[PDB]
Amino acid sequence: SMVCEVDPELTEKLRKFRFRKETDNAAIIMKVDKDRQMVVLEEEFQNISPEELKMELPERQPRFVVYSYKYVHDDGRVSYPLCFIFSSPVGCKPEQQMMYAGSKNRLVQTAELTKVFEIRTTDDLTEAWLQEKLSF
Repeated sequence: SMVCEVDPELTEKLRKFRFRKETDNAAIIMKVDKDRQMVVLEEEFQNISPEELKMELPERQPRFVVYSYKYVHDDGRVSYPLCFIFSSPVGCKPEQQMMYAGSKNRLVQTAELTKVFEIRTTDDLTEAWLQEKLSF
């Protein structure tokens, strides 16, 4: 049994996030607790830029993220798409990545987000990258 359970309190938070009316760029960063075999909250930010988010993530361990991004378009229109990001850095321990890989689908299906992105370096997480990924 490698697949982790999801903390019930974290499940409530993710469920609330799906349809949130708040406009601030909130991020929920989640990790595996290897001992509990449980995906848990690590930290949550009320309002964080893609660069700031990039800076929080560990460079050499995996994390799951849900993120709200305020997207101001060329023409002034504003949208707030949400996405799920699996930070799976090349260089993480294979056993570590594997544990995260095995719980990703469960957590995605719990968050119920359809925009699911995987980055193999935290360098990739930029405003330009998000805008490309989020536009359709």
